[PDB]
Amino acid sequence: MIEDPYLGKYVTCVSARSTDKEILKKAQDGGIATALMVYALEEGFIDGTIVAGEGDKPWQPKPVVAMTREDILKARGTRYNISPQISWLKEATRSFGLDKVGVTGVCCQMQAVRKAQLYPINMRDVPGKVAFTVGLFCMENFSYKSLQSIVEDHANQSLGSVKKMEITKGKFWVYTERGNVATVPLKATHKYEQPGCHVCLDYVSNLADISTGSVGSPDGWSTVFIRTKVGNEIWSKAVADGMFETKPIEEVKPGLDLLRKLAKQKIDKNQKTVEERKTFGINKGLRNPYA
Amino acid sequence: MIEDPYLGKYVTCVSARSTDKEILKKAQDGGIATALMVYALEEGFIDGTIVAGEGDKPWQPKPVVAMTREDILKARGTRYNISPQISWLKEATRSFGLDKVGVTGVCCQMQAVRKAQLYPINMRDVPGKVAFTVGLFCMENFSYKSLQSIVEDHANQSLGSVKKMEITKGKFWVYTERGNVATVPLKATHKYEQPGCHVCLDYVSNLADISTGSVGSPDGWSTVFIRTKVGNEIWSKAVADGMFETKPIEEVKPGLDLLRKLAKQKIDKNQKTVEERKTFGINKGLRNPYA
Amino acid sequence: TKVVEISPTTRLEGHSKLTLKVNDQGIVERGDWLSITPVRGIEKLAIGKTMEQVPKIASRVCGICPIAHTLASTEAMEASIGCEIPTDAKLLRIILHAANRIHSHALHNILILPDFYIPGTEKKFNLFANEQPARSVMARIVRIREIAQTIAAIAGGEAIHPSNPRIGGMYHNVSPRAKQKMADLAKECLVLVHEQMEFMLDVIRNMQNREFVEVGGKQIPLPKKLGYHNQGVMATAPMYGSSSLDDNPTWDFTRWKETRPWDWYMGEVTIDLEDPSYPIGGTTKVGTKANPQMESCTGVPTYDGQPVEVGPRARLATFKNFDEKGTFAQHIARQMEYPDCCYTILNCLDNLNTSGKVLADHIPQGDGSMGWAANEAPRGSNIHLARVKDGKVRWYDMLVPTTWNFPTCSRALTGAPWQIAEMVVRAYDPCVSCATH
Amino acid sequence: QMESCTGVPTYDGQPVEVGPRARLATFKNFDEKGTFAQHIARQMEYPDCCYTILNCLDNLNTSGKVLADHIPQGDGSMGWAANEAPRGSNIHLARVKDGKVRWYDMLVPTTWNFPTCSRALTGAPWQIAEMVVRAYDPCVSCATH
Amino acid sequence: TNKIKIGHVHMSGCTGCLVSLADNNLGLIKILDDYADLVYCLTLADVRHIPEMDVALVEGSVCLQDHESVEDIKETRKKSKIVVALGSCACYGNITRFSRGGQHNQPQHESYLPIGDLIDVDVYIPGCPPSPELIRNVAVMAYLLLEGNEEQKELAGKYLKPLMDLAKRGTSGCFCDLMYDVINQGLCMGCGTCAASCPVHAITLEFGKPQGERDLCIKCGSCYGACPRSFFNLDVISEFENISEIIAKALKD
Amino acid sequence: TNKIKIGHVHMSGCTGCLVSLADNNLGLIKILDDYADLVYCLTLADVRHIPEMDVALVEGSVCLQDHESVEDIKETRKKSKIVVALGSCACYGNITRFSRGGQHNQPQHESYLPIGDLIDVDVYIPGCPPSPELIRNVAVMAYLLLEGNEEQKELAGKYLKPLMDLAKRGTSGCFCDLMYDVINQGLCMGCGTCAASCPVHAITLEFGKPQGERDLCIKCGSCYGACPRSFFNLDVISEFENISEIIAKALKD
Ligand SMILES: Cc1cc2nc3c(=O)[nH]c(=O)nc-3n(C[C@H](O)[C@H](O)[C@H](O)COP(=O)(O)OP(=O)(O)OC[C@H]3O[C@@H](n4cnc5c(N)ncnc54)[C@H](O)[C@@H]3O)c2cc1C
Ligand SMILES: Cc1cc2nc3c(=O)[nH]c(=O)nc-3n(C[C@H](O)[C@H](O)[C@H](O)COP(=O)(O)OP(=O)(O)OC[C@H]3O[C@@H](n4cnc5c(N)ncnc54)[C@H](O)[C@@H]3O)c2cc1C
Ligand code: NFU
Ligand code: NFU
Ligand code: SF4
Ligand code: SF4
Ligand code: SF4
Ligand code: SF4
Ligand code: SF4
Ligand code: SF4
Ligand code: SF4
Ligand code: SF4
Ligand SMILES: [Fe+3]
Ligand SMILES: [Fe+3]
Repeated sequence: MIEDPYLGKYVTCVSARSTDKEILKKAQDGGIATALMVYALEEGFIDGTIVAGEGDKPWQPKPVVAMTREDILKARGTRYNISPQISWLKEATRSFGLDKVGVTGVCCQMQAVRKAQLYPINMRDVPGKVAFTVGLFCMENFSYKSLQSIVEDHANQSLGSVKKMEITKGKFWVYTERGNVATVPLKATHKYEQPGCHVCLDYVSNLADISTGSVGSPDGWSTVFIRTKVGNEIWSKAVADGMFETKPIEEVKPGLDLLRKLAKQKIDKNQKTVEERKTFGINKGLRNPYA
Repeated sequence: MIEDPYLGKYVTCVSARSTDKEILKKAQDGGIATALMVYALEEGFIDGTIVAGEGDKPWQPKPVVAMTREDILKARGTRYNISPQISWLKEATRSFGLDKVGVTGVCCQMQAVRKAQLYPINMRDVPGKVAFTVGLFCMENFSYKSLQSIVEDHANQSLGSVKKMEITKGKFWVYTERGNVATVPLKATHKYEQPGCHVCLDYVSNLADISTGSVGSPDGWSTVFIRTKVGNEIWSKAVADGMFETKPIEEVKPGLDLLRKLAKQKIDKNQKTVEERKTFGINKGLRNPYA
Repeated sequence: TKVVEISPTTRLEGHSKLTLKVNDQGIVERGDWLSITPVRGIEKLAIGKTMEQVPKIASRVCGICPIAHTLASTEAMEASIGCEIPTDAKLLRIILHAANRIHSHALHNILILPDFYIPGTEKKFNLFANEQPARSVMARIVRIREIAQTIAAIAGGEAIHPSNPRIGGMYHNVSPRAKQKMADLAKECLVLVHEQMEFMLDVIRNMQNREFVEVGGKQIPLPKKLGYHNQGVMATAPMYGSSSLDDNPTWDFTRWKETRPWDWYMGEVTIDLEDPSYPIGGTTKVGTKANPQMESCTGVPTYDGQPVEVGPRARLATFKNFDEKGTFAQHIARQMEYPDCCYTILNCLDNLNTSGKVLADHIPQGDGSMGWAANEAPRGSNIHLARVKDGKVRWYDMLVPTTWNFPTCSRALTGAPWQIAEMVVRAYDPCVSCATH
Repeated sequence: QMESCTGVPTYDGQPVEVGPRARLATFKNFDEKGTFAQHIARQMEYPDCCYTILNCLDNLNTSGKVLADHIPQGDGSMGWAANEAPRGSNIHLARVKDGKVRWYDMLVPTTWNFPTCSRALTGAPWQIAEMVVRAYDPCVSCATH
Repeated sequence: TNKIKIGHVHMSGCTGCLVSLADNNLGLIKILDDYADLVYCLTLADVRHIPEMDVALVEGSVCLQDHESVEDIKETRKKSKIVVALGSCACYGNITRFSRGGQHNQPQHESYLPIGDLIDVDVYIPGCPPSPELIRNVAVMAYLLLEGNEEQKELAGKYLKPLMDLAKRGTSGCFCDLMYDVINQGLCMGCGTCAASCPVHAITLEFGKPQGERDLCIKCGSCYGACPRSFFNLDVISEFENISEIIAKALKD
Repeated sequence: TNKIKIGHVHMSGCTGCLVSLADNNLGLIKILDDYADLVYCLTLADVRHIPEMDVALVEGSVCLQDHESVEDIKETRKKSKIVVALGSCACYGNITRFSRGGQHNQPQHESYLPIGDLIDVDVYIPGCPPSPELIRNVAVMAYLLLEGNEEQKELAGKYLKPLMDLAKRGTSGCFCDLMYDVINQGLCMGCGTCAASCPVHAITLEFGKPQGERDLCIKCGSCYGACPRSFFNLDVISEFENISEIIAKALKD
């Protein structure tokens, strides 16, 4: 068990991509989040999972309890605006009748699940029915109006034409279905970020069973942390079953060196913000949820 | 100006009854509250007044802005349950278009008006448009369910047959239209009293322009305090105009001696309650609005 | 005549006391069982609130039977506004209802067994104790209640204060997987409740063959007609209920009237008999004044001008002409209701369409018309009445089973040795928070 | 572009002027423009207010009904309403369903006038740019909402 | 004596508070003529930066994601002898409690707090809109507190005490005040004053007791303020005829 | 070590809190077998008067006009090492905030307060209904706090700290918590946990932000409790796998 001060607690870290070519056709990166949930369903580690499905406006996610391989695949690809994944957490155990709930989401959503497991506050039956969590890396998120403003104004693209969006190499990238590419400098996006992201002290989904993301791995690949006993059992079985190609992370460039550095910048910048809240006023401060 | 520690501030106290024989036919006592408001309207000291009109259940009062002599007379007689008189105080100056508002009510309602005049909190135009207040003596009040329970159970009377109710001589009295009388010992009524009456430190409507009540005067007569400059101008004119018979209170039995004693028992009993609130819990107390 | 008082009662829900006049032998001549639970006042605070909120507040009257108030309140709103809910919403409400009856009757087994004897012996059940046969009985009861709460949670959204019911039907239908899960659990439960039922009936039959029971180390004789009264019974359905929307409602509001305790309860008395040995803590001190008319916290609903008995025996007497009365007869009738709950769930699941609609397409807002709904709660007929206008509750009234049973059980106390007055009370499975609301 | 707090409503793809001059130009073909013309048009609106009140009072039935007998709860349909606020056309748009607002939008006069007044600044000495602004009678809390 | 110095500071407000002050008509002109100099008010005058003030009338709440706003409210505390939260937004957040971001052209402008959560507040004037008469009484009494004989300064301090207690009580206002701190405390006596003060008709009385339409309530704190069982300071209120004549004389020509 | 002594005290509650405790099934029997003696509970046992307790689980609020109730809650503080407000009525008033008297046969039973307004409360278990798992965790951890090695008592004290902070924070609970102390504070991040915890479906998310039907909300305080931006104690919550295994071992046969 490595206990990293910026990458959290984990057993191993590899670079990986799914061997399911259908999944990879529309996965954001390696298809880890989709492949892990499909496999968990077909093997019976879960009987349903919360995923960011398609919503009612283009590129606006809608949380949904998926119970088939087909419904899980609809959630492929990154939506860079808020998806309130945890709103279906209790309901998954009520009208859906699930015994083994999967949850996907970003770092704060992993935190929400773990708080619910230890301090269930009107969350009956949830502690014991959470079966598997896959956490995405997340530097920051946006309101939907923020995302519209970035894509339509700054990138000058129509949302109905966008095939993929990607934050990497210092730019917000927009790919269209007809084959065009537009970029926006990340400096331009800063005003649009969701303010509650600025106290977040968690980059690589420290509290998930398995965490997955893009940084540290070449395109089409994911950096994966296997963290908990649940996470290790499922990953071992999946690898043994042929579900994934892997490479130890230290044989991969830029790997864990860059990743640990981006995690450190996030925590340091946001810890400072948390500190300034304390003296925000005159002889008064703002609340610290971590106090 | 007498400054009595239990009867408040006043210029004189007389025993009085209206000379209007129509008013007296259904007045509770001397007809002072009705006669003063009718006279104020016909003389133009007020252009309307808040009175306890007839409501939707028998013997349940309903506050109303009266603007005619006939509407004022409908409010005659004591309703021993809550009438939220002050709920029409602001509206009287809006859709009713009044410049000179009269208010009738019991001691806490007089207090509400004076608070509104000095600390108007979303009460625009009310301070300067309150023109005349007549306050009733009040030892305690009841919810409507309390009043039903007292009259129907303890007195065994049908509410639809009751002509008058009266608390006097240690008993709650019920008079029926067909000529019967029933009484209830006041001891039996204590559980039913409105709890908020138990911190009330005001018996003879200390803060009204003119205060009026029954105690101290023979049946059909009222004990009246003339307190403010407004109150003295109207009363002087009304007496000069023939509207009232009077007797100095000290020539009247039982007069001010009994009245000052009942006021003292009320204040002492309720001041004790206010004091016990402070240590009501263990190392904690309840709020004191007077603190 | 002397006056003894037990305050508080125990092994029942909520806060009541027994104020008893007894003869020279200690036999009750006239006893009053009365609520001393504070009046939270749900009917008055309801006025002006939304028709969506009032049922969820009314649920919090009681955590054992919240299904009863959630459904009776919602269906009173639906009856006042003229809203007909979809079939699959009704099926889910019935599954919720039957499941909760299982959990409640099984909980009451825990409350009453400490008064009962391991058959053919002089040992009473102590269900806390980690010894047989109590522990295997506890294990069965505990699995029964767990199954029941689980089904309630799946069909009703929450086992305590169900969230799925709403004006017009339900928030959610259930998945194919949930429907299978409820069937699997009901199959398991059916075998268990048949066993628990036979066990309880054997224990009760043994009680009926006893001549005395032990209270505080003394032998207390067991009257043959323990708990008999002449008030008769009232019931609206063997399982679910009825509402003013029905073609032929099975409850008659022109036969009901509610008085204060005044008409039916004793006035002021003074306790002059005290037993400090009454388990565990004794009875009210000699010299205490009591006044049931004034201390009683409930209203007294009547039917044809008299108190009535409600609950399982009332239902079996009304709908099958069950013909035994009194304390042990009440206990018997309650256990006999176990299997109907599981067969009903399974039949409802068989008819449930998991793709079917669960919310009426149109929800009217009401014109002030009166509607009412009866739910046959585990303890008996729970009748909510309402006038809804423009989506707000203008008038609200609640006639709850234990409210009805309070004056009736009081009358059934005559003839009991005062030391087992509490056994007469417990056969009514009292819910004093319900009775008071 | 980034500090501006408002949206920019347009009509036929361009900013427009709203307010008293806009009303007099639309409905009487008032034909003066610019700062002092805006000021003139605003003062000219004073008497209509008092004649209108008096005419409305003359027609008002103080015993008459003031609430519709039936208030429907909505099916999600879009409706809109324009009020000619003192500073110009104030347009609110809404979809109500089951008594709840499902969609809401506000095009407020000073919102409309912000880009238009900006363009009217050309040619002014910068020290009286604020006089150009004040002829629009700006309400910046309105424009932003 | 000199005139005291008064500013109007405008945070995230609607200017209805300023309009309320102005709706004292010749009363305001009398105060500005004889008792106070308006040293700062962006709506009425060209002083661009916050100067020193004896009394700052601060309207609106503070948007935490607007840097200049945060600086303004801190600068105001630093520059002012007495800080008055003028109106329900400044006291209690009011309609900006419901702000949650997401609108053009600043979707990150999400979080608003009453000024008392960022600085110390001496005096509350609650109301939405606040009553012109209250703002006038507070301005007069603040003048007497600073420039009067010790008999006046004693009256002024006693008048303002309950508005200073409100500022120490907290920064939340709602229908539920009447439940929490009046009905639930055993103090409600059914007078119905709360129903008159509510600006949106969210309060009815049912059998003599408050009934609150919480989804109509805009959280202004008016009803607890006006209730005669929140604060009832007998030493002031029983002297109503006297204090009325005093205030009136201070405004007379 | 001995078993700790535990009572269930029933004020103006619905017994749904007790039912929640009982819905730990064989978990409760295991706790009663090995760690705790139930010394008082009117629903389950015949002890008529409040005895001494290590832990009092107190459900319901206090009716100020019911003398025996006021005496019970004071007697409970006097008799108990640790007082736990069990469930949202005891913590926050919940549906009894709306009580306003006027109903037969005690129309004067008008005023209800959470227990923390009458006595000092050590620990809150919020929820309506409270989660069986939470009541179990608190009972186990209270045992470890009193009878464990100092490594356990250190864990137990760290586990309970946020439930003790809630008891010190106040006695009010409402949808508006999420406005006042989360959204308005700049801490909301749109996870939607509040919407899952709400027992009456009063919370939706619109564009990622909480929307509260305040006239459906029953004022239970659940949503602020469950929100991961009310309290998030990293020292405990990041050790979730460990603390889970510890609790489970304490319940294992
Ligand atoms: C706001 C956001 C910020 C991110 N920032 C980074 C970063 O800085 N560095 C980095 O390496 N990776 C970041 N990621 C993760 C990365 O973009 C991919 O989502 C991740 O690598 C998983 O890709 P995949 O091929 O395994 O998943 P896929 O197979 O394509 O499946 C997509 C998964 O992502 C979930 N998901 C998609 N959108 C959301 C959403 N809005 N909210 C919650 N869950 C969602 C879906 O439920 C599904 O589980 C971010 C993701 C999000 C939503
Ligand atoms: C709860 C209550 C308690 C009282 N206790 C005493 C007492 O202890 N000792 C004593 O001497 N007098 C008491 N009174 C006053 C007395 O009963 C008469 O109301 C008083 O003498 C005025 O009578 P009248 O002939 O001048 O008025 P009338 O001409 O008969 O006119 C009646 C007036 O009383 C007002 N009024 C009637 N019912 C109410 C009500 N519920 N709430 C507010 N205003 C109402 C009406 O608006 C009207 O102004 C009490 C009155 C009330 C409402
Ligand atoms: N069963 C039941 Fe309740 Ni707790 C009762 N009595 C009611 O409807
Ligand atoms: N007039 C005006 Fe407002 Ni304060 C503007 N602009 C709007 O409708
Ligand atoms: S930066 Fe943190 S708070 Fe914001 S969406 Fe990502 S994981 Fe959540
Ligand atoms: S006793 Fe006091 S609080 Fe009660 S109704 Fe009379 S004047 Fe009002
Ligand atoms: S308190 Fe009301 S009038 Fe004053 S700034 Fe706020 S919204 Fe405007
Ligand atoms: S103003 Fe206060 S005392 Fe009067 S009815 Fe309203 S809450 Fe009760
Ligand atoms: S109920 Fe009315 S007066 Fe009271 S806080 Fe709400 S909007 Fe303001
Ligand atoms: S918190 Fe909810 S379940 Fe617990 S006593 Fe109160 S109403 Fe019942
Ligand atoms: S649980 Fe908290 S952080 Fe998450 S959406 Fe609700 S208020 Fe915002
Ligand atoms: S919104 Fe829901 S969870 Fe939050 S306090 Fe209200 S009823 Fe409880
Ligand atoms: Fe009832
Ligand atoms: Fe807009």
